[PDB]
Amino acid sequence: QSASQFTDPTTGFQFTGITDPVHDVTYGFVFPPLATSGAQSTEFIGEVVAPIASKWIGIALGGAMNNDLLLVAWANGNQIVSSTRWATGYVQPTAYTGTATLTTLPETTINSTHWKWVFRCQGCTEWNNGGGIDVTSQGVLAWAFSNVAVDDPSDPQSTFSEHTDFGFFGIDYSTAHSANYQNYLNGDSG
Amino acid sequence: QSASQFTDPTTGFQFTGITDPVHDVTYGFVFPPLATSGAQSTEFIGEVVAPIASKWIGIALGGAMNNDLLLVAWANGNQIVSSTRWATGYVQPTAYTGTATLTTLPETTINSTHWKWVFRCQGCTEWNNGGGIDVTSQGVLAWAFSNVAVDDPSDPQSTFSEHTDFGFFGIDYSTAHSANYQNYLNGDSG
Ligand code: HEM
Ligand code: HEM
Ligand SMILES: *[C@@H]1O[C@H](CO)[C@@H](O[C@@H]2O[C@H](CO)[C@@H](O[C@@H]3O[C@H](CO)[C@@H](O)[C@H](O)[C@@H]3O)[C@H](O)[C@H]2NC(C)=O)[C@H](O)[C@H]1NC(C)=O
Ligand SMILES: *[C@@H]1O[C@H](CO)[C@@H](O[C@@H]2O[C@H](CO)[C@@H](O[C@@H]3O[C@H](CO)[C@@H](O)[C@H](O)[C@@H]3O)[C@H](O)[C@H]2NC(C)=O)[C@H](O)[C@H]1NC(C)=O
Repeated sequence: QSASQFTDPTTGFQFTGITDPVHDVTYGFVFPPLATSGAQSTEFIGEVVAPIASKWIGIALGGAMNNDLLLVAWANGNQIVSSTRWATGYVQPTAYTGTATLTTLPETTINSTHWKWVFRCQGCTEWNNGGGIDVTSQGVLAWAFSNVAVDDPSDPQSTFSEHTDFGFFGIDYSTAHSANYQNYLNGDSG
Repeated sequence: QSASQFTDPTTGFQFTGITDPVHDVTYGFVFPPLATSGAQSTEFIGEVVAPIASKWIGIALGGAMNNDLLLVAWANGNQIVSSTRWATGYVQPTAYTGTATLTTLPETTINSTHWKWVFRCQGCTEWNNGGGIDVTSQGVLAWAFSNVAVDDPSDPQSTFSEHTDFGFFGIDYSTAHSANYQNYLNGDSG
């Protein structure tokens, strides 16, 4: 599949991403402006908009299960529970030990039909194994879905069973940056 | 997703198609030589290679559930049961009302881990509503998966419940034609 540009109609945040038509989950990503001098930013903002039947969602930021930073999240009542994880060998991903801070942003909304997780991921483009993503280039992201609850919903490091579905999409990171990024951080669409 | 060319590692048949990594089902298509002085053939040869947990598989020849020719198949014991179907509004597809002949080819196998349906589909590129596919250009195919048995597996027109997954892939039909098509019909890889 291929990502495209879209706007969140309630927040006005502009993302790059996709909606999976099977589970009707939307994945969106937006990056701070590219730099002219120096290193690129290592953070981005993302969103997951999922029907409540979605019991947990994962994002594989290198587009594969193993050897890349994983984001996992689920609704626990009126709360989003989330973590950064890492996997080797196709087994239960465990707590990431690198430098990454996953922040739930105030736009996050949970209602009777959907959970909408809006997050900031600082340090998430470069991982402690030396890999990461090139925000000037084209790459692949992947998502993982389950309709079965995690083993302990109040624990961010809960174990859980393998996803019931997973999928991929191409993304042109060079067109995924926004001049309004800082405004998103202040809760402004611009 | 995107189709590519591949070779059946048992028969040597060359197909165009994909392997869905989630359910590990391979979908393959091959067409007769392109004509330039006549209208195109309306038939093709296809294959479904599916792990036994796949209780039914559908192929949507126009890339969508409704108003296009669908192919549905499942293993019942040591035999493949299959049908041509049609749907008008996201409900149980029923028997196609046009002229189309689905023939199981002898390369078809069923064993303990997989069922492999190799078939001939005559009258399958042009449909009795005036629609169809253009085998000289680019199009989209779709598939449907379920891991729940059909209601009555010995009946080709059995009802069943909605797929648990579905997906799409782009296919360049202009690249999917083969000089070996007639050989395939005779059971030869050529
Ligand atoms: C105990 C939990 C998990 C188990 C046992 C597990 C197991 C597996 C297995 C066996 C596969 C191969 C499937 C195939 O190709 O047929 C796979 C694929 C994959 N998994 Fe998981 N998984 C789990 C959690 C996760 C998480 C939480 C994520 C993302 C945050 C994820 C992302 C993926 C992706 C993207 C693939 C396909 C690409 C690749 O093969 O790496 N998995 N997983
Ligand atoms: C009793 C059986 C079936 C029911 C109730 C049914 C129902 C549905 C529904 C409700 C959707 C929309 C899902 C969404 O977008 O969230 C859908 C999509 C789809 N269905 Fe089915 N389905 C069934 C059988 C089949 C079969 C046999 C095929 C293929 C031979 C098929 C192919 C598709 C495809 C490819 C899509 C996605 C594209 C589209 O929206 O047209 N369906 N189906
Ligand atoms: C729970 O939250 C979800 C996600 O925010 C709500 O679905 C979203 O509802 C908005 C309506 O504010 C939809 O936005 C668009 O609104 C315009 C109105 O001009 C309309 O023209 C568009 O067709 C579209 O509806 C948005 O599409 C929709 N998103 C999804 C994924 O369904 C949902 O309504 C909330 N549920 C409750 C009970 O409040
Ligand atoms: C049950 O049916 C399945 C599906 O046809 C069989 O799996 C397939 O078996 C072939 C034969 O060994 C596999 O071989 C491949 O062979 C080529 C030819 O040299 C080789 O280059 C490839 O690297 C590969 O090893 C084929 O991959 C495999 N396909 C799938 C989807 O599993 C299975 O062997 C059958 N079981 C029995 C007991 O007959």
